[PDB]
Amino acid sequence: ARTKQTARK
Amino acid sequence: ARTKQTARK
Amino acid sequence: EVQLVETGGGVVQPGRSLRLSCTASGFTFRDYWMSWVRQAPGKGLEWVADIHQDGQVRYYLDAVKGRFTISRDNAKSSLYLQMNSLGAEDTAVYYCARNFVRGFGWHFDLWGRGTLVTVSSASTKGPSVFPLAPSSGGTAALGCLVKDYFPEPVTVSWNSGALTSGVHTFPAVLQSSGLYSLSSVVTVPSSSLGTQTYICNVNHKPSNTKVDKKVEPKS
Amino acid sequence: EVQLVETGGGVVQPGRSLRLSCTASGFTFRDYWMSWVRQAPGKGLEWVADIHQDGQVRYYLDAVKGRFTISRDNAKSSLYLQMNSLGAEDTAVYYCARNFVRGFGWHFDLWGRGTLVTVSSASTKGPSVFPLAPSSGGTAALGCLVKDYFPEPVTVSWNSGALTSGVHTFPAVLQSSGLYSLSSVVTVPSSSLGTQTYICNVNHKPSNTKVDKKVEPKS
Amino acid sequence: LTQPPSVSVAPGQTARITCGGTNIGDISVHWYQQRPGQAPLVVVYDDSDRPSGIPERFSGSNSGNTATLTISRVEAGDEADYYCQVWDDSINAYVFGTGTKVTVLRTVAAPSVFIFPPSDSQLKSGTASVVCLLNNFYPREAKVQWKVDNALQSGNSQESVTEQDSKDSTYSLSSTLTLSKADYEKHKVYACEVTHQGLSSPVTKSFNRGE
Amino acid sequence: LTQPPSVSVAPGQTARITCGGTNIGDISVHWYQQRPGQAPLVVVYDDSDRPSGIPERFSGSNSGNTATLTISRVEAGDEADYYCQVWDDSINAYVFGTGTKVTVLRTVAAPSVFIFPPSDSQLKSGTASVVCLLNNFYPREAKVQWKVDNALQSGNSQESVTEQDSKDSTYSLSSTLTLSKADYEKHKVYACEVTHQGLSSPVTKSFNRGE
Repeated sequence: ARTKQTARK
Repeated sequence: ARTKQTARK
Repeated sequence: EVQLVETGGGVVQPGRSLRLSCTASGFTFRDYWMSWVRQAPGKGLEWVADIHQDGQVRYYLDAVKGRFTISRDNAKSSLYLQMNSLGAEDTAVYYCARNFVRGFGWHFDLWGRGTLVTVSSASTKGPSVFPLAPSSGGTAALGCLVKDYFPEPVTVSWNSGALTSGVHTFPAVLQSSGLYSLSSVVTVPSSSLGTQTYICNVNHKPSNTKVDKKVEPKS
Repeated sequence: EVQLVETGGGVVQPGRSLRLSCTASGFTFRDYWMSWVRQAPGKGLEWVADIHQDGQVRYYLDAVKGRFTISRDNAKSSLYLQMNSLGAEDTAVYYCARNFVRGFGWHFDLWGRGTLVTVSSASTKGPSVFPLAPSSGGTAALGCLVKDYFPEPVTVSWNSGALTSGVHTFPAVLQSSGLYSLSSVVTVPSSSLGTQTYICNVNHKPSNTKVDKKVEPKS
Repeated sequence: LTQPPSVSVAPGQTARITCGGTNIGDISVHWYQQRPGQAPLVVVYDDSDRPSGIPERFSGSNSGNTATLTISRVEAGDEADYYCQVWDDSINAYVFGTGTKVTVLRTVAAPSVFIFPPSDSQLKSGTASVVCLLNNFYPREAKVQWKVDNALQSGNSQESVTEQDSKDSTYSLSSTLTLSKADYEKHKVYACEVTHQGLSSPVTKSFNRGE
Repeated sequence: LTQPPSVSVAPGQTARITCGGTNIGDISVHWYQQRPGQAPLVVVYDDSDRPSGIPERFSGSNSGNTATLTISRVEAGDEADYYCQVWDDSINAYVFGTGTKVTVLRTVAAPSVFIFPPSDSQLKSGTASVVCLLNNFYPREAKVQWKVDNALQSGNSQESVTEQDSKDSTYSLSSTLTLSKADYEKHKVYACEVTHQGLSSPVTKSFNRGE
């Protein structure tokens, strides 16, 4: 994803 | 916090 | 040299449109996320929009989603904000801001000086400038009275920027006529009243009005 | 001009220590997170450590936590990796890398060419260089045989870098003696054998050995 | 994000400005200083780092539900609004605190009072503005009363007050009496009477129209 | 992160390189190209952007549990190892995929065979190295057999093979026969026999010691 968020389940 | 992670509950 | 400069502010009618431009200098514009941040008169900072380096990924404040469009022209090193369906809640100083994360967190590391957008049904009106002439302990006071303009803002400098010490430019007051009025004063040594020349430089950008006025003792 | 250059590689005894340096040029070093990334011979990239711009916040691969220390000297534009208690699993090319997030995600946007650290009980040994002389269809082959060195690597160029076309420098083979051997060959037009001079330039940095050898037909 | 509207502190002492938000300690917080009419300026970023240029007296911390900007050895130059800021990854938005005005306490200081007659220029338009200036005083509270031929005026003046001066921590104030040219010429003595804690008794500045 | 060890593709056609990891689609993925003996080089970053310099034939996508590097109109120059990479915020680590070698298919091509006698220089040390060179052939599979006075050699040679040539997609190979100087001088005819799909029958290159 093109997103600045860093979390990944 | 000095962290690159972006999540906040 | 490194700087951001907003233009395109001024009065605009409710329901109508206005487009702000931000011109970047001194750095490689296309390397940065760029943003608009606004501040209603006497209120706090409010984030408005982000745009990705390549101009397509964009984020918006909810309250402006659908009415505002952020865009950019890297070849021109320029940021734009297309504002439609404007209302009184959109009246604010609009800041152009550069996005940066150095160590850990994204913030704004470069700001423009901002431009005020006033949403109003009323026509622009430039000010009249009148002298506040000194009465001739060791210190005399003089200034300019900037009267009956609309919308905000007016800026005043003294002797084209040379005179800064002891300058007070007051917040405008809203008169019963619905027009603003402002005074700018400066205290100077009395022993210069006959010697030194005092010119106030008034700028009302919303009406493209610029007035200089020299102030003397009379008799 | 913009570049990272690793030094301090070579052989090191198991249980002993080695310190790598990375010298940055062409950019403002103190503005960037910097990292070490390693690659064991024939294996994949493995992240080793990060260091924050100001040198205190640091992250480590688990397998090196406790034995490795990453540090930096911004005044010297230099990155360091202090490696202790080395074992065979630490044998790898060590890359210096710059951290960057442009739009969305952190990655490495600048790499050094890397330096090979070999953890081994054995002493360094520089190579012997022997000519592979051409036999005098329109094309002749010639080269150099680089024999009996330790540890890796050897580099070979031809005519100080001028000759690049048709060059093949083979992967070293591990000989029964426990030393490496490598050939570098090049095909050239036969009609130059009596005219053009062919010099192989061999560099074995682990033993500070540099040999040039010119190759001819014999008789 | 929640901030106290204001914090005041004596010179040389320490200002603490909090920024409240649930689990704000879990991410990075940055702080902007904004002087009146100026652009925001980063003074602390990434919880506790300082840009070059920024005095070591500015420090930050961030934990639990509260980030804190600390200004040590406060001086007049530190008067400003301060905003904390985070980035919110759940809605892709930058979030600001509501802002905190820092006021520097100083000693009581009496105003210099000046009065200015309407210009000849303005009179030709049928309106007289009489301006009373209170220059560089403290505290901000002041009472200005206009008198015309010793008649106390009411409902025909407006006041403006500067922000705290960035060098001596004082305020200045302008009061404007507005009259039609006709009512202006009907009277002689125009007086500005100033009451203030720096003055042992009221101070009056006046002029006689036509001088 | 999981990658296929290798992908092969014909010139002009399309190579697809996957990168597997749980919910990898939820974050940004970047891709490095690594030529043998060279530093990694970004070819795609932030899922699908290209650095300047990088041909438009390189594209990326990322969704669910799989990011994909796509190389269109493949040419010999695209031979390399490719690594995906993410950053893992839960342990503060950069994470790489295991890497994928891209091989470009081409037509069968016969080796040019050359044989090289030991140098006079090396002989004075008591060891003879005889080198057989197979230059620029395809496919990689080749059989090299040494014969000394027509005796098939065994156990006394080693081979090395280059990576795929970045211009013509061929391989090259060196075989070294190692003998003591004493055993070397005991025999006359040193032969290298090459079997390969580009050759209709085996090719032998040989020399007579002393020429």
